[PDB]
Amino acid sequence: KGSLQFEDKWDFMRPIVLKLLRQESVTKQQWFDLFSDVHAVCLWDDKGPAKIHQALKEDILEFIKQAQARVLSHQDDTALLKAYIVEWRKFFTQCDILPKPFCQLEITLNVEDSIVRKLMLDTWNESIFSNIKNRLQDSAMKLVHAERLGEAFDSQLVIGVRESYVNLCSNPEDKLQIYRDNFEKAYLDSTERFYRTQAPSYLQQNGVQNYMKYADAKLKEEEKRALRYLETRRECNSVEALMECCVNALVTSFKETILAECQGMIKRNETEKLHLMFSLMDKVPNGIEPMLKDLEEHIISAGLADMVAAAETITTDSEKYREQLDTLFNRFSKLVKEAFQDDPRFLTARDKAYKAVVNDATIFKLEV
Amino acid sequence: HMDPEFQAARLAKALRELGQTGWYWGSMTVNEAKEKLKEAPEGTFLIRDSSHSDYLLTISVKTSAGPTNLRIEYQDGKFRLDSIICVKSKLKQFDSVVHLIDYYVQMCKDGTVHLYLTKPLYTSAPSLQHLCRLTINKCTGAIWGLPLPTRLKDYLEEYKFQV
Amino acid sequence: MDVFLMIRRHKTTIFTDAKESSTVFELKRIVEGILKRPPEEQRLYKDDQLLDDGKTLGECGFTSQTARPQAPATVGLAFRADDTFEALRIEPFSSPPELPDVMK
Amino acid sequence: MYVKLISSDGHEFIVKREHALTSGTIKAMLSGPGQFAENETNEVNFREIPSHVLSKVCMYFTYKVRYTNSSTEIPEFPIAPEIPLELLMAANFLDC
Repeated sequence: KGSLQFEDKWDFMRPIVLKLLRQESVTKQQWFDLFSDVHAVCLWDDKGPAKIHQALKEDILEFIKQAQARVLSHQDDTALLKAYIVEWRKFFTQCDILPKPFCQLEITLNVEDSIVRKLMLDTWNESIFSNIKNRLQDSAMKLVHAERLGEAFDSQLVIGVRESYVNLCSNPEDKLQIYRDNFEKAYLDSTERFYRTQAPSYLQQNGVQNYMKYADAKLKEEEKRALRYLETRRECNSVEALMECCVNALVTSFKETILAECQGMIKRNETEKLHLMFSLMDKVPNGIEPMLKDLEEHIISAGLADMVAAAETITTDSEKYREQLDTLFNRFSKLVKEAFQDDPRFLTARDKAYKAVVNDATIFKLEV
Repeated sequence: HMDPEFQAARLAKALRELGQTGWYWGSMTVNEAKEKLKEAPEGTFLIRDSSHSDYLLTISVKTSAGPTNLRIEYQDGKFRLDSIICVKSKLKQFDSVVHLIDYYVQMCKDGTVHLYLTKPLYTSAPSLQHLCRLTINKCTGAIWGLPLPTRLKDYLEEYKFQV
Repeated sequence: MDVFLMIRRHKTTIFTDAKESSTVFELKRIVEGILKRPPEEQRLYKDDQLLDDGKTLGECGFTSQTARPQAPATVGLAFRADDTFEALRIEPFSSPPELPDVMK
Repeated sequence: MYVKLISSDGHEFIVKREHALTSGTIKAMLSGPGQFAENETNEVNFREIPSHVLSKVCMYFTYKVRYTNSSTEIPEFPIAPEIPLELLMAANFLDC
């Protein structure tokens, strides 16, 4: 068979490699024909695989420096990002494509653990990211802080930055290292910071009952966006870390000022509002321990207040006595269901408080 | 060669490449071995775990009297067929359990009941590449003299048996 | 119970399967869904003999042990013009190269 | 659903898509610029695989997917010694 080596094929192959890198339309016949050429070169050429690795290393560098120029050609920070995200979208997409035809190169030296895919991302880190990363981050946080103040932007801008920190980490035994120490931490801080001043202001301007309405709609949107911006495809539970943050900022540091309205709302049977309070204080550790008291303490209190106040009739009949306790139990279990959604912990609360009223309303008593 | 630690190595190894053939059927019960071979042709066998402590592998094969089970003993660093079986061959001791099965399959395939080792039951469809290999190893033993890529010659070197 | 076929025409080969008991007509319906052509525009041959629409693939010679996956049974397919069928013409695969002396 | 696999000498082979996909290489070729419409017929073109080899490859796909030892027929995939090296190359390439 007539031997076909690297130098024989690479000239027909290369042109396609360039198109793939630059995301320029390649025909199916070329796509296929490439797989065939790569394979042939590898098995037939003695030094075939080794060279293709070199050739790729080079052609990948060229394109990158072409993009490097296109990106770094901007002084203005807002355009440096906008320009990066665009060149990134493309390159990052082609990272899942260019490696395909060279899987036979791997076995001679999976598309994710790809040597080529690795060489692609790495070369891009050294030339574009590793340097302007910090500028991109702080530029991205700004966009987020903006969205919180009602300014909507191309969400794909902060995402492109996340994808960058997540996918471009050269750490052998930890891939989210620069994601946590940098992007995540940045997001957490700009968040906590934002509220450290944003929250208290709304509390003093509106009612503590209006604030709970706020600290709730907040925890909702902060968790909805934190899902599109932070890493979720991978397993890191970053979204959780952000919430613990929002909760320790929007609730944990305002619990005492929140639970202070507990005994008052529980008296006017404001199930609507108590439902809200339960929803939040349930997120904070030891958050509802005090509500379970403010309840079983209201029962005991209000319960013996219903008996003594109606004793005028209750004492004459043993059945007008039971009816009163029944009217109450039905009244409190009413609250518990409506407000505290029958949480097993709040039922235990009632069952212990009520069971207490029963032994304190005792009117009659005889003995030997 | 006979050594406590050397025999444990030779075994652990020969038992390693055994699971690289496809005839190892793990902890297949005896009834199940009977089901698989019950209707098979004389010589159809397979290897599986022995519910015994002195030996590790059992050979389930189809014979004149139907499916049978018999040991694959290991002593003095060599693998031999069961003692019970009256064997008449130039070679009775091998290093690899796979080397054993091959030798006999070549002889047998090419005192009451007769015992043959011809067609092993594969646990799952072998790779096309391997079937080609098996096919080539049946044709010749002189790999390198072939018109193949220097690497595929290496693939044909990682397994020299005809089954 | 399963017969593994290999339907062929002008450089076209279809690897498929059916029941030894399914009929020749049903096989044409399979060809219909693959080559978008009605059964009445089809002609199925076997060893150069037109197959009857009512016979089962088994009644035609296809059996569970002669039509195996490793080597399918050949079925000739000839289509129809506007009026008369084309002649059953099947293209031969490329020939296998000489066997290296080493492997003889 | 099927796919069309064309050989170097113009021979088209139609096989079940799920069968053809026991090959990683083929899956890869049908992705990216090799991606196909949603209802368009998938078709791959091998430039270095002859018909007497590619047809045998297709046979392998069926042989594999329907492999069963609990049948009244014991599996087997005999290969002609005159088309093995050419088939070994084809299998190393298709990866299977």
